[PDB]
Amino acid sequence: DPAPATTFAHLDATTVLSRAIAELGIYPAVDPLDSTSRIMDPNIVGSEHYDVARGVQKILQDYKSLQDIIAILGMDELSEEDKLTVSRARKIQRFLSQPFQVAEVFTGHLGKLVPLKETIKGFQQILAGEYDHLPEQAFYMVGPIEEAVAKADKLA
Amino acid sequence: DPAPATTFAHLDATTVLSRAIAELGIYPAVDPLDSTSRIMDPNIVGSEHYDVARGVQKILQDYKSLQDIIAILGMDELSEEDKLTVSRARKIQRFLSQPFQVAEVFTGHLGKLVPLKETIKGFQQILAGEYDHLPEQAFYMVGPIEEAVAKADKLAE
Amino acid sequence: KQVAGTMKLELAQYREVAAFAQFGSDLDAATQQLLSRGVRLTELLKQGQYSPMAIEEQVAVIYAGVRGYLDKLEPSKITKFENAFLSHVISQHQALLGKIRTDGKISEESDAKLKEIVTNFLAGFEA
Amino acid sequence: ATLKDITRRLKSIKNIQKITKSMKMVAAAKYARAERELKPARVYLCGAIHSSVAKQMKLANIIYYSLKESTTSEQSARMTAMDNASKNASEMIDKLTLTFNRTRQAVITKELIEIISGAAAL
Ligand SMILES: CC[C@H]1O[C@]2(C)[C@H](OC(C)=O)[C@@]1(C)O[C@@H](/C=C/C=C/C=C/c1oc(=O)cc(OC)c1C)[C@@H]2O
Repeated sequence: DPAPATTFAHLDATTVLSRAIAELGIYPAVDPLDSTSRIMDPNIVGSEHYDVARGVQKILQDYKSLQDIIAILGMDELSEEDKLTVSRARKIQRFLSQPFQVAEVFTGHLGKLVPLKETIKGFQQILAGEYDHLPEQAFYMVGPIEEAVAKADKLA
Repeated sequence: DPAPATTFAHLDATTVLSRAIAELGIYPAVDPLDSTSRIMDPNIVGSEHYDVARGVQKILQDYKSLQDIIAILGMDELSEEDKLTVSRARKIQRFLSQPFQVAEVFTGHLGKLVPLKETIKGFQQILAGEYDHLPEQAFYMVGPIEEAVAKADKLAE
Repeated sequence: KQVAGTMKLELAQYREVAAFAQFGSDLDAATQQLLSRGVRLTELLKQGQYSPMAIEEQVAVIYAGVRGYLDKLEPSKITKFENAFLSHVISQHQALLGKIRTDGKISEESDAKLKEIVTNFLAGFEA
Repeated sequence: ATLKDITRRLKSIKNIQKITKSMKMVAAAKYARAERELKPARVYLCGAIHSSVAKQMKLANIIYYSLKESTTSEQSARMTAMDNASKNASEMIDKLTLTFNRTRQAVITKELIEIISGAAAL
């Protein structure tokens, strides 16, 4: 439509808020696959940044595939490989969630302003597999990976 | 269209005709799901009247929805439950037609006038599964339900 | 809210699957379940005109299917059910509704009273 | 072109897609069961099924066999088939929307131009 079309001529990125994601409890309810940016170019964010990002997404993409199989044919023809993509992806998906300081007035949970450096390191490692042993709820609503570690402590 | 559109509000009862219906040879080509009356009220015509009408309309709607789909996907996958309404619906679609006395030059059929109860009952029955044996065609261009039964036989070869 | 909330949710869930129904020649009972809750919850949302209800009555009825009581009932009867069910509690149980009303929610108590009220009515119903 | 026309097709292809999509998940299910039940048995709209036998058509220990096989092959076939059917339906829902939206826009312009045209001739 002319209104929207015209508008995109100027936009450098989109932040797609998703009801589907929220309903899973995930917050901020941003869509990791639909939300985009012009500057997501290695030539701009640098190879590292760029690669991690491109890592987060593919994995998130792959899991989406299996999502269909899992529910129907059951979660087990899954390979030593197909089982890791998931595990991680599921750790990832969560790590992508986060506590806001604006929502402290009664979220009980303290807010986190994760730094870019910490952001790439974080996901870097999950991809890497440093915390594959770590469990899901260790990553839900935390800041830097360090908190993913400590939450696990508090969670046996 | 701004005109027809603007006129609906001036009416207490509306008979909406459709070329899609007429196109099939169903005269009078009234659209059963687009025609309304302000007295279509149980408090006014009664529930037998009412329940029938509404009954007739549900099935036609139910069938409309399926039309486009079994079209492509075919009929096998349809539940007996759902393929009986395809049946009854197609039959009703017919029982709704009627030979007018002013259109013999058109239909080549003697015009029939049907009394209110003959109408209610006839449909009531179709809806009841009481004619799932007769062929649709027996239901096309006839007056009272009995002619549909008579016509079955004549059609019986 | 105490009711509206789960209803809103099973319905949305039904809506996902609805189209499948009419062709459901071999459904897992997982989804086949949501199919069922769907049609009943839907039938509960029906309503005749000129007969607006009191919030308490509404929840009482919604509770009935939402809780699962009408799941084994026939879709064709929900309309009849409700009608009579509600006629019954508006008659006999004005103290429960008065509770629900006042307490503003469904007490653990009133909750249990509804259980018996509906499980005995149902029995009545499928004579 | 007719927004109503397009809305019908798009209306209906949206359904068939979801139908079609559902039928595959089923087809996969049965086919899971089947691949297992198949294992032991060898040590003893359905695709091109009915036709394949049809064309080439012109001790029971074996009846269970051709059966136990003819179901894996069938539930296999339906699966894939319904898989492409929605794949087709999707390509269509995506295609029709575009026609819709082009028409949608065009209709609006067409009218406005008519109005403006008549206003300007006074
Ligand atoms: C449309 C949903 C998809 O969008 C995701 C990104 C995933 O898509 C792929 C590409 O990855 C997806 C399938 O699943 C969501 C996941 C939601 C997860 C919700 C987890 C909630 C949760 O998790 C916990 O571990 C503990 C919890 O409460 C105690 C709660 C509420 C994600 O955001």
